[PDB]
Amino acid sequence: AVKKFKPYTPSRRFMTVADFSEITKTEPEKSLVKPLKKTGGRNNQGRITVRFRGGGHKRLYRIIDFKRWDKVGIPAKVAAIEYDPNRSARIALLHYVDGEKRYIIAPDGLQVGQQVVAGPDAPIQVGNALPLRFIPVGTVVHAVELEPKKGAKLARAAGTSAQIQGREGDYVILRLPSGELRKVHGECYATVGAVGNADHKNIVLGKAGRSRWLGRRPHVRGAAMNPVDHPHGGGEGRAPRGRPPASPWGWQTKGLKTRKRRKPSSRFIIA
Amino acid sequence: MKRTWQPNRRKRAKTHGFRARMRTPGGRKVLKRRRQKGRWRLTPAVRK
RNA sequence: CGAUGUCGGCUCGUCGCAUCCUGGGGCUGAAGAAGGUCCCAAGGGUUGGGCUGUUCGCCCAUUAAAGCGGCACGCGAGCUG
RNA sequence: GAAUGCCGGCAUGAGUAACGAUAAAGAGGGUGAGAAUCCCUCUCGCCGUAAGCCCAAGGGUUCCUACGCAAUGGUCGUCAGCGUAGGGUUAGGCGGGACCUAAGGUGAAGCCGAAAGGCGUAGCCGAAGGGCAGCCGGUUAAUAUUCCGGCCCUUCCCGCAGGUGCGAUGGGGGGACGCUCUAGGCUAGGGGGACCGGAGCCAUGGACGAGCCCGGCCAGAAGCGCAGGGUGGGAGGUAGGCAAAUCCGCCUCCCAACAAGCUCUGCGUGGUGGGGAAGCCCGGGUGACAACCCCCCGAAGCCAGGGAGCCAAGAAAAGCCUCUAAGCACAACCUGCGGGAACCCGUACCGCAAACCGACACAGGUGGGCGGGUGCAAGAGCACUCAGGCGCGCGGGAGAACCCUCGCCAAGGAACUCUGCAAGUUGGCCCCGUAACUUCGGGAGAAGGGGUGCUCCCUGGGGUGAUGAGCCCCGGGGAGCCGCAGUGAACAGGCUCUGGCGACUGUUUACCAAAAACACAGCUCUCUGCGAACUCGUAAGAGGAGGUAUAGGGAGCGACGCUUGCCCGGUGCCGGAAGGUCAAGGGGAGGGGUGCAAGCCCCGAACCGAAGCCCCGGUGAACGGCGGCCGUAACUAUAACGGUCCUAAGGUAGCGAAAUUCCUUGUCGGGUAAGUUCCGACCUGCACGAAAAGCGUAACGACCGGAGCGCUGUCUCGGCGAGGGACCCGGUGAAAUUGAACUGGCCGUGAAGAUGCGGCCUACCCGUGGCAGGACGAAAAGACCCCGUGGAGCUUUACUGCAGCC
RNA sequence: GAGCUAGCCCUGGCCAGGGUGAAGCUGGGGUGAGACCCAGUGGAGGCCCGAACCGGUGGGGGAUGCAAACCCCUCGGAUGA
RNA sequence: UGGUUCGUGGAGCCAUGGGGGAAUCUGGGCGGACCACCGCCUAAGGCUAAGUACUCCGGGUGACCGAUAGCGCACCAGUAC
RNA sequence: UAAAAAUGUUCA
RNA sequence: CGCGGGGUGGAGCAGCCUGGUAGCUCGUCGGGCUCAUAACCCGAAGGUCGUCGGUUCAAAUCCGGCCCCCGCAACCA
RNA sequence: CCGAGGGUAGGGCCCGUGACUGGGGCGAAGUCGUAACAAGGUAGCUGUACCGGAAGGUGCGGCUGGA
RNA sequence: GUGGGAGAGGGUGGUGGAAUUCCCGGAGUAGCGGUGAAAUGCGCAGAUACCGGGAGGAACGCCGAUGGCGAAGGCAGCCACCUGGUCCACCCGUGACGCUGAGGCGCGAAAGCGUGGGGAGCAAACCGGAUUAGAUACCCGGGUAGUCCACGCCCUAAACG
Ligand SMILES: NC[C@@H]1O[C@H](O[C@H]2[C@@H](O)[C@H](O[C@@H]3[C@@H](O)[C@H](N)C[C@H](N)[C@H]3O[C@H]3O[C@H](CO)[C@@H](O)[C@H](O)[C@H]3N)O[C@@H]2CO)[C@H](N)[C@@H](O)[C@@H]1O
Ligand SMILES: [Mg+2]
Ligand SMILES: [Mg+2]
Ligand SMILES: [Mg+2]
Ligand SMILES: [Mg+2]
Ligand SMILES: [Mg+2]
Ligand SMILES: [Mg+2]
Ligand SMILES: [Mg+2]
Ligand SMILES: [Mg+2]
Ligand SMILES: [Mg+2]
Ligand SMILES: [Mg+2]
Ligand SMILES: [Mg+2]
Ligand SMILES: [Mg+2]
Ligand SMILES: [Mg+2]
Ligand SMILES: [Mg+2]
Ligand SMILES: [Mg+2]
Ligand SMILES: [Mg+2]
Ligand SMILES: [Mg+2]
Ligand SMILES: [Mg+2]
Ligand SMILES: [Mg+2]
Ligand SMILES: [Mg+2]
Ligand SMILES: [Mg+2]
Ligand SMILES: [Mg+2]
Ligand SMILES: [Mg+2]
Ligand SMILES: [Mg+2]
Ligand SMILES: [Mg+2]
Ligand SMILES: [Mg+2]
Ligand SMILES: [Mg+2]
Ligand SMILES: [Mg+2]
Ligand SMILES: [Mg+2]
Ligand SMILES: [Mg+2]
Ligand SMILES: [Mg+2]
Ligand SMILES: [Mg+2]
Ligand SMILES: [Mg+2]
Ligand SMILES: [Mg+2]
Ligand SMILES: [Mg+2]
Ligand SMILES: [Mg+2]
Ligand SMILES: [Mg+2]
Ligand SMILES: [Mg+2]
Ligand SMILES: [Mg+2]
Ligand SMILES: [Mg+2]
Ligand SMILES: [Mg+2]
Ligand SMILES: [Mg+2]
Ligand SMILES: [Mg+2]
Ligand SMILES: [Mg+2]
Ligand SMILES: [Mg+2]
Ligand SMILES: [Mg+2]
Ligand SMILES: [Mg+2]
Ligand SMILES: [Mg+2]
Ligand SMILES: [Mg+2]
Ligand SMILES: [Mg+2]
Ligand SMILES: [Mg+2]
Ligand SMILES: [Mg+2]
Ligand SMILES: [Mg+2]
Ligand SMILES: [Mg+2]
Ligand SMILES: [Mg+2]
Ligand SMILES: [Mg+2]
Ligand SMILES: [Mg+2]
Ligand SMILES: [Mg+2]
Ligand SMILES: [Mg+2]
Ligand SMILES: [Mg+2]
Ligand SMILES: [Mg+2]
Ligand SMILES: [Mg+2]
Ligand SMILES: [Mg+2]
Ligand SMILES: [Mg+2]
Ligand SMILES: [Mg+2]
Ligand SMILES: [Mg+2]
Ligand SMILES: [Mg+2]
Ligand SMILES: [Mg+2]
Ligand SMILES: [Mg+2]
Ligand SMILES: [Mg+2]
Ligand SMILES: [Mg+2]
Ligand SMILES: [Mg+2]
Ligand SMILES: [Mg+2]
Ligand SMILES: [Mg+2]
Ligand SMILES: [Mg+2]
Ligand SMILES: [Mg+2]
Ligand SMILES: [Mg+2]
Ligand SMILES: [Mg+2]
Ligand SMILES: [Mg+2]
Ligand SMILES: [Mg+2]
Ligand SMILES: [Mg+2]
Ligand SMILES: [Mg+2]
Ligand SMILES: [Mg+2]
Ligand SMILES: [Mg+2]
Ligand SMILES: [Mg+2]
Ligand SMILES: [Mg+2]
Ligand SMILES: [Mg+2]
Ligand SMILES: [Mg+2]
Ligand SMILES: [Mg+2]
Ligand SMILES: [Mg+2]
Ligand SMILES: [Mg+2]
Ligand SMILES: [Mg+2]
Ligand SMILES: [Mg+2]
Ligand SMILES: [Mg+2]
Ligand SMILES: [Mg+2]
Ligand SMILES: [Mg+2]
Ligand SMILES: [Mg+2]
Ligand SMILES: [Mg+2]
Ligand SMILES: [Mg+2]
Ligand SMILES: [Mg+2]
Ligand SMILES: [Mg+2]
Ligand SMILES: [Mg+2]
Ligand SMILES: [Mg+2]
Ligand SMILES: [Mg+2]
Ligand SMILES: [Mg+2]
Ligand SMILES: [Mg+2]
Ligand SMILES: [Mg+2]
Ligand SMILES: [Mg+2]
Ligand SMILES: [Mg+2]
Ligand SMILES: [Mg+2]
Ligand SMILES: [Mg+2]
Ligand SMILES: [Mg+2]
Ligand SMILES: [Mg+2]
Ligand SMILES: [Mg+2]
Ligand SMILES: [Mg+2]
Ligand SMILES: [Mg+2]
Ligand SMILES: [Mg+2]
Ligand SMILES: [Mg+2]
Ligand SMILES: [Mg+2]
Ligand SMILES: [Mg+2]
Ligand SMILES: [Mg+2]
Ligand SMILES: [Mg+2]
Ligand SMILES: [Mg+2]
Ligand SMILES: [Mg+2]
Ligand SMILES: [Mg+2]
Ligand SMILES: [Mg+2]
Ligand SMILES: [Mg+2]
Ligand SMILES: [Mg+2]
Ligand SMILES: [Mg+2]
Ligand SMILES: [Mg+2]
Ligand SMILES: [Mg+2]
Ligand SMILES: [Mg+2]
Ligand SMILES: [Mg+2]
Ligand SMILES: [Mg+2]
Ligand SMILES: [Mg+2]
Ligand SMILES: [Mg+2]
Ligand SMILES: [Mg+2]
Ligand SMILES: [Mg+2]
Ligand SMILES: [Mg+2]
Ligand SMILES: [Mg+2]
Ligand SMILES: [Mg+2]
Ligand SMILES: [Mg+2]
Ligand SMILES: [Mg+2]
Ligand SMILES: [Mg+2]
Ligand SMILES: [Mg+2]
Ligand SMILES: [Mg+2]
Ligand SMILES: [Mg+2]
Ligand SMILES: [Mg+2]
Ligand SMILES: [Mg+2]
Ligand SMILES: [Mg+2]
Ligand SMILES: [Mg+2]
Ligand SMILES: [Mg+2]
Ligand SMILES: [Mg+2]
Ligand SMILES: [Mg+2]
Ligand SMILES: [Mg+2]
Ligand SMILES: [Mg+2]
Ligand SMILES: [Mg+2]
Ligand SMILES: [Mg+2]
Ligand SMILES: [Mg+2]
Ligand SMILES: [Mg+2]
Ligand SMILES: [Mg+2]
Ligand SMILES: [Mg+2]
Ligand SMILES: [Mg+2]
Repeated sequence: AVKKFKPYTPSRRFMTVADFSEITKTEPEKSLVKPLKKTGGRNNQGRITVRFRGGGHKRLYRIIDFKRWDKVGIPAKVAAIEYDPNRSARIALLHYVDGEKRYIIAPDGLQVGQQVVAGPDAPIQVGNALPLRFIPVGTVVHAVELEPKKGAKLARAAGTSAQIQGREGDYVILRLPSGELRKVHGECYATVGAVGNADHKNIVLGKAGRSRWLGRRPHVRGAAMNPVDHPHGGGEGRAPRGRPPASPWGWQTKGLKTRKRRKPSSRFIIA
Repeated sequence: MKRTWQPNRRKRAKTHGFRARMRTPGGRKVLKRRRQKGRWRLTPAVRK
């Protein structure tokens, strides 16, 4: 829905915030081996290796189950649906019947008190996670593994989803949320349905700060940076790049295709 | 106004310490000049 | 050039005469009153504003008149900047 | 003798500048060889969210005491943070270590690197974080929750008695936690009292007066009250806690639930211990066997992991409970009571400062805690002031110019000036009352006003009490009094109209620039399918991300509104399994050197040969680019229309002498007495123009421009006055500079602006206060300019490489 | 050499008192149900005044300084990038 | 690619990252491309004094200094600062 | 579902 | 002052570089189609190549001198 | 105490005027095309939308006031 | 009220095939395309034509009618769910409870606007090819908004019988 705010202060007239209904009932995270200390600094060993990171709300990590194929066929009651500050998406707290509880990325429509389960056995309904090969062609699914047994790595952003286009051999073919068209192993597991909280794309940070809250430091164009600093830098007072667009490292930044030509992954893709 | 030297005894031993020098191969190679030169202090004097 | 700090303003001036004013004077196509031109004469005077950083100008209101130049385009170990 | 040479010494300026914040001093006693400067006393002024107390860091004996003053003290010194000597820092419960983990460091394994070395698992190290047992008084010249007195705790080991399956570095629980706003009880703290306890006091007209003055506490186990925090009990099953568990987690069900009980803190009380003014008499006595009570205010602290709302969603490990495993149940833990045992390190003193950082007893810098009273609405603000600490280490006089800091000014009133720069007016609270414009929030504290003291009477609410007196806390209504004046002192905006640029809060050139610059939400392009792209690294590895296209990186543009046109010829990037070209390599026609030869050697043509370039197309919020000349309408003018040339296409919308207009103070219009600035227009726009965005835009702005009103020394035009210097006396006593000097004017001459040459004219010798024209005055071997086949940083379709990528 | 300065990481601390008055609630009105409009309560805010504190805007002093960036007056922000 | 005087040069020899890859003396390497004679020597394991270098230390000389010289230190200097 | 085709001064 | 571009029928442009030959489009003139006008069709005329010389046998063309045209530059203190 | 009016300040209604600018009416024989009235030589008109010297053109839907 | 009937009335979810375009695979050649005629364009880097396989969007042929429903705008594959209006018979029930309707409220083709998505075909603007004295038109080859969906606006029309 996104809340809006009355213009009683600018920066806060364009501001909007998440609809927080779908969550409630649980906001304190499930301590039980669920949070971890989350280490959190911009660079690597010494040097900053991603410009413009830092500051921004102290934040805790929810370890979430990304490969549901452990507790196979074990069913599980969804306890609630909460907020995870390490993702755009919502995560739901489920309780399996083992007693064992795990976090999982919470697809659209998933409502508290649902039974839900993983395996091939499983029925094609939201929140249930099957090996793609067992999933009915042209249904929407999410949190797809890529190479099987290597976990979920596709479709996990707020309101994204891959759809199936049909099989061919051991591989099924999915349109990823980018639109690309990847042959994917049927043995890859994937929980059905769209990731929801898709009103995300709709929110407006509004002020300079807010951004900071998420620890995104201010950013500076190449211009206004001296020539030593950057391609675009220099010139007596505001000047049209210079020809042509470049990263402060030297590479064309409009257009110049980047992936490895000779990569093996090529020949599974098509889009 | 806040000047350059702002003493801190922990920072002094940690930085120009002895165990401090001996780590780095450059630091060992300090002691050498120092000791060969006949300094009375191979290390900044700062007590606890 | 092992440096004589540059425009304009302000302060303080001083000197020249090819005198703007006042004082003399000869012509006049000088009736009178006004003027025109030239000669002698700086002794002393030679205003206040609007515009522009301006010197310079162009305006407003006056005035006997509202002179023109030199002094490292006088004057920053006096000020401004 | 010369190198702005090197070292040392000593001169000059100079008995000059200055003696480090304009908080301030005076006198009488002492001590002494001598003291405005040391000791004492009485006045006076200054600080008091302090220039006052308590810590932390740093310093490191500076602390105390006895002797001293040569030098250190910008003067003096009989003083000292100074010299000499001697004393002085006492803990099982405070802080740190024989406890824990954070970032990070190290690092058995393991991986990597010519070497030196670099990563890195477990582990260990690592703290103003978690954990953990002391409160109050007394003593010393100097130490103490460290000695002592009282009251109260903590662990270990051992012994005795009574209870229980005890038992791990392993399992689970717990520790455990954001921001903002608040509930109720207390406590710290504070204000009163006609009460209690006290030496004294009526002093100058009056008052023995419920008068004045001073003080009416602190700690304290068990037990008990009063506030709260934590908390459902069951019985079965169990595919989870890498199940070893009756523990946790899951289900299923007799009970119970804006509770009760158990339990843990806070506060009150408490056996009892301790403290106990003013004043007066020499730190001690006395004030005493002191009094040690009642009411009111009341926290930013305590009960606290309490509650509510919000999103950007908020440490870890140990101690601490609990569960079982090996093992052991003569073990062993658990609960009482006893005895014993309890180490190492810091305890001085300075601590917003003369004992720390600034070479100096440097008007600078320095984290945490307490920070009293009264009044001004409140408050850590302001004025005075407790306690407590200060008068800042050179003084005494004189009162000129001039300088600083400050007060007042007739008439005018920005006439000053680059600019009202500076200063002034305004200025708190309460109540009226407020426009265009607007994204409806704003613009507003718009503007423009009125009130603002004290006295008496009447009257409305609340908190504490008991609904009733006090005690505070918010009011409303009448009359009256005094002044030039009532936030009568101090701290508290000048206002408006209209342009430019940037939306806005924010950021920046530490030491000349805070802005129209950077950033900013938002907009678009582009890359990246995830051992992602990209970055760092020789690599291992790490960041990206314990993320995954509603995700990440790069680029530009910059809220929002309305929009963002045409050309891909060229450069770039994207797409083209045909072609041309192309390097090794394949291939070997054919040639050559040698040997008597088998042979061994050389070169070597077609042809087959990648990327790259060529070629073909695509692509502008990719780099970029978006013309000329001549003619034409029934007045003249102009040119809807036409002709022709060139281009890849030839600037559209919207702006326009504009932060862009040279000619230009373009030409009209407005404002003014007068306006090269400003505002509004026109528009041969020398050189606007659409995301290096275009045109607008409410609100914002220590931004830049124009105009009013109000008020003023800014000015006409100056004047008077205050203090701090300047001057005089005493004390201490520098500096740059300096070829030597017995260092006048003019007219000249001279390397072309002479004190030093010529002629002439003036001119007794020496200082003090002033002024600054000259000594081409000082200062920096000119920053500008040129030169040096001098040097750097930067750029690119300069050359040659290299990393990287193909 | 990051014991100054710039950034980031872990862990603590600090921000008097005022002034506006968002959403949510609660009540009343409205409608077929609504949207919605009124009061009261409520404390939102890179909100406002204003210390502390963080800055350093304009002017004056200072310029062998108290100081190798200081002092006076004035001024920006001050629950937030 | 390096080494040697050898900076591709007629460039061998000695090393050796990459590719191919023998034989044991009718076996192999060299004598500066390359063959033919004629000679030299024996690869792909290792050790080995002496003559050579330096002098922190001791000794002896000095057409060496004699305290702004001689070592930075003739002196409690690699100190004070 | 039809080919290429503009124009005609004023007043009666 | 500098550097470089251009004056060619009435209008706009070609022709000059490697001298002999001036071409395209429009206009203009005659003639057609129509009833007329345009349009269209058939025909033709029209140029001192800015100018003053000199090179050549020959110059729009190659060479210097001016006259107008148009652009670029004019900087540092 | 009211109190005519005067002064200060900020509003609202109206009239006149203003460089410049928008479109309109009207004025015998100016210029450019000819959109419309006969399938007016692309049937016409229409609401909207963009574009163009100009009538106008085209897209989308509609009418018939055409076939 | 009772009992029956016809209908593209509306909203929602699901679904079927034809055709167009593109991708892949196969086969096969030199032209395809388009027009009044041409050219632009496309194609021997292997197009057009034919076969197979896949994606995607929009619209729904035959029935379909001079038909039906709706208050209007408007409504046409098929299925199901939710839901409006309407006609008939039986003459049973209430007792004039009625008609109209300034305001108000609601709906309202197309184009257009906002936020997301989607994009096969078509197609304002725009480019090119022609046609013409000029063509910023008509015809041709391309082509972006838009056309489509959700939600929120606009709310006009020869919204005409
Ligand atoms: N009044 C009519 C409206 O205005 C215009 O009409 C005005 C003009 O267009 C029109 O001008 C015409 C012109 O159209 C036509 N082709 C040629 C004619 N000579 C002109 O005539 C006009 O000008 C001349 C003087 O030159 C006058 O004498 C004459 O009266 C006048 N009508 O004359 C009108 C002025 O009188 C619109 N064209 C018309 O469509 C519109 O409805
Ligand atoms: Mg490191
Ligand atoms: Mg930026
Ligand atoms: Mg710059
Ligand atoms: Mg570049
Ligand atoms: Mg560069
Ligand atoms: Mg520029
Ligand atoms: Mg550039
Ligand atoms: Mg320390
Ligand atoms: Mg010079
Ligand atoms: Mg000199
Ligand atoms: Mg004369
Ligand atoms: Mg001026
Ligand atoms: Mg003069
Ligand atoms: Mg001068
Ligand atoms: Mg000066
Ligand atoms: Mg001078
Ligand atoms: Mg001078
Ligand atoms: Mg000499
Ligand atoms: Mg000197
Ligand atoms: Mg000397
Ligand atoms: Mg002197
Ligand atoms: Mg003097
Ligand atoms: Mg003096
Ligand atoms: Mg005072
Ligand atoms: Mg005395
Ligand atoms: Mg005082
Ligand atoms: Mg210490
Ligand atoms: Mg002492
Ligand atoms: Mg003594
Ligand atoms: Mg002494
Ligand atoms: Mg002394
Ligand atoms: Mg001493
Ligand atoms: Mg540890
Ligand atoms: Mg390491
Ligand atoms: Mg600790
Ligand atoms: Mg602690
Ligand atoms: Mg003490
Ligand atoms: Mg004790
Ligand atoms: Mg057992
Ligand atoms: Mg047990
Ligand atoms: Mg544990
Ligand atoms: Mg409370
Ligand atoms: Mg207490
Ligand atoms: Mg009291
Ligand atoms: Mg009393
Ligand atoms: Mg009494
Ligand atoms: Mg008396
Ligand atoms: Mg107490
Ligand atoms: Mg209780
Ligand atoms: Mg239970
Ligand atoms: Mg086990
Ligand atoms: Mg007590
Ligand atoms: Mg006593
Ligand atoms: Mg020990
Ligand atoms: Mg102590
Ligand atoms: Mg102490
Ligand atoms: Mg302090
Ligand atoms: Mg002092
Ligand atoms: Mg100090
Ligand atoms: Mg000091
Ligand atoms: Mg401070
Ligand atoms: Mg106070
Ligand atoms: Mg106050
Ligand atoms: Mg104060
Ligand atoms: Mg002093
Ligand atoms: Mg005056
Ligand atoms: Mg007066
Ligand atoms: Mg003036
Ligand atoms: Mg003036
Ligand atoms: Mg107004
Ligand atoms: Mg305004
Ligand atoms: Mg205003
Ligand atoms: Mg700004
Ligand atoms: Mg702000
Ligand atoms: Mg600066
Ligand atoms: Mg500044
Ligand atoms: Mg600023
Ligand atoms: Mg900047
Ligand atoms: Mg925008
Ligand atoms: Mg990670
Ligand atoms: Mg993105
Ligand atoms: Mg991006
Ligand atoms: Mg910009
Ligand atoms: Mg192009
Ligand atoms: Mg290109
Ligand atoms: Mg191209
Ligand atoms: Mg290519
Ligand atoms: Mg070859
Ligand atoms: Mg190739
Ligand atoms: Mg034309
Ligand atoms: Mg203009
Ligand atoms: Mg002008
Ligand atoms: Mg311009
Ligand atoms: Mg004018
Ligand atoms: Mg203007
Ligand atoms: Mg521009
Ligand atoms: Mg553009
Ligand atoms: Mg641009
Ligand atoms: Mg801009
Ligand atoms: Mg603009
Ligand atoms: Mg600001
Ligand atoms: Mg500003
Ligand atoms: Mg004085
Ligand atoms: Mg003296
Ligand atoms: Mg001379
Ligand atoms: Mg002489
Ligand atoms: Mg002389
Ligand atoms: Mg003198
Ligand atoms: Mg002088
Ligand atoms: Mg002087
Ligand atoms: Mg000089
Ligand atoms: Mg020089
Ligand atoms: Mg230079
Ligand atoms: Mg050079
Ligand atoms: Mg730092
Ligand atoms: Mg209601
Ligand atoms: Mg409300
Ligand atoms: Mg604020
Ligand atoms: Mg503020
Ligand atoms: Mg302020
Ligand atoms: Mg202040
Ligand atoms: Mg700063
Ligand atoms: Mg100054
Ligand atoms: Mg000065
Ligand atoms: Mg301030
Ligand atoms: Mg070599
Ligand atoms: Mg080899
Ligand atoms: Mg040999
Ligand atoms: Mg040989
Ligand atoms: Mg040999
Ligand atoms: Mg050997
Ligand atoms: Mg001797
Ligand atoms: Mg020596
Ligand atoms: Mg001697
Ligand atoms: Mg020496
Ligand atoms: Mg005509
Ligand atoms: Mg006619
Ligand atoms: Mg007529
Ligand atoms: Mg020509
Ligand atoms: Mg011509
Ligand atoms: Mg000829
Ligand atoms: Mg003819
Ligand atoms: Mg210049
Ligand atoms: Mg009255
Ligand atoms: Mg006419
Ligand atoms: Mg038509
Ligand atoms: Mg027509
Ligand atoms: Mg027609
Ligand atoms: Mg018709
Ligand atoms: Mg239309
Ligand atoms: Mg138009
Ligand atoms: Mg068109
Ligand atoms: Mg139509
Ligand atoms: Mg094919
Ligand atoms: Mg029905
Ligand atoms: Mg529509
Ligand atoms: Mg539009
Ligand atoms: Mg749309
Ligand atoms: Mg088409
Ligand atoms: Mg025609
Ligand atoms: Mg078309
Ligand atoms: Mg509509
Ligand atoms: Mg009809």
